[PDB]
Amino acid sequence: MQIFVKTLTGKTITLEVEPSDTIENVKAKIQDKEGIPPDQQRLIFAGKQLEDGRTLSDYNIQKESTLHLVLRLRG
Amino acid sequence: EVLFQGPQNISNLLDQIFQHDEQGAYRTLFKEVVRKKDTNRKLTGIKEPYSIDETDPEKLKKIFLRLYISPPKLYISRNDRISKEHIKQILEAYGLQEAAPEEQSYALLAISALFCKYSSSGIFGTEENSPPELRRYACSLLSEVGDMRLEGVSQNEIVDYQNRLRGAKNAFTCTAVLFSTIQKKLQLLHKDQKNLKKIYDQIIPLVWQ
Repeated sequence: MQIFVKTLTGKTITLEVEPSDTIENVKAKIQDKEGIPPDQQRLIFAGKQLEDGRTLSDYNIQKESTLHLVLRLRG
Repeated sequence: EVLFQGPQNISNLLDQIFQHDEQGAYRTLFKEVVRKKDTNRKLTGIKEPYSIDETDPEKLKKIFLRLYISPPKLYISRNDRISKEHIKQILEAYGLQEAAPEEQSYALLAISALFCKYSSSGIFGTEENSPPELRRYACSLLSEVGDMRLEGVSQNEIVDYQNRLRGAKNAFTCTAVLFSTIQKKLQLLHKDQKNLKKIYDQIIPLVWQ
């Protein structure tokens, strides 16, 4: 199924995923597309930070859902 | 003259960095904030009160894009390089076009520190978030410092600073602390060098010294 990952800078990233995929798997797919190291990625859905180890289905993330990406860069 | 030229010095630098800010509001903001110890106006585009604008991240990406040799990616890379022309411009802004390499390299470290401060929790960043284009600019200036070399700063220290700015695994990313660290380095380096102390006082805003 397709999901979308919206960046802060305007780009929307399209991914092909399965409901059984882990958040880490999704971060690795973002790395494939954009080069961003998984350890720097913060993924957000419905105002919640998504945790590595949990699955898309765990967060009831369905087809055509939109996630948001923030880089872990502290001021 | 150092007192009278303070505002003109920072303004001249920011006119170069923000030359592609056609609307001009970020250029003005970066100049005005240097009178302040801190500000509630944050450029992270992230709601977390702070004055937030969700368009800040895209607009900053667009303003800084042309300063690089190749268009940067979303993440910060030690292979992101500022154009040699823009390096010349920012040095010319301070009358250092033909100064010694040791003075030019010190100036670039100071400008890097300045962007660490801009990106930090007291200025345009928060405890947990920080505008990536400000960090990217500081990181890429450090690549120039590393190539020119600077007495009192090792290549390992440069890479450490870059790893923190870029968010490398196992690096403490906080730019408020990184600014303090680079500031202490710049101070140690100008302790017995009046020429370097002059460059420091041209670049670092009074309120942030």
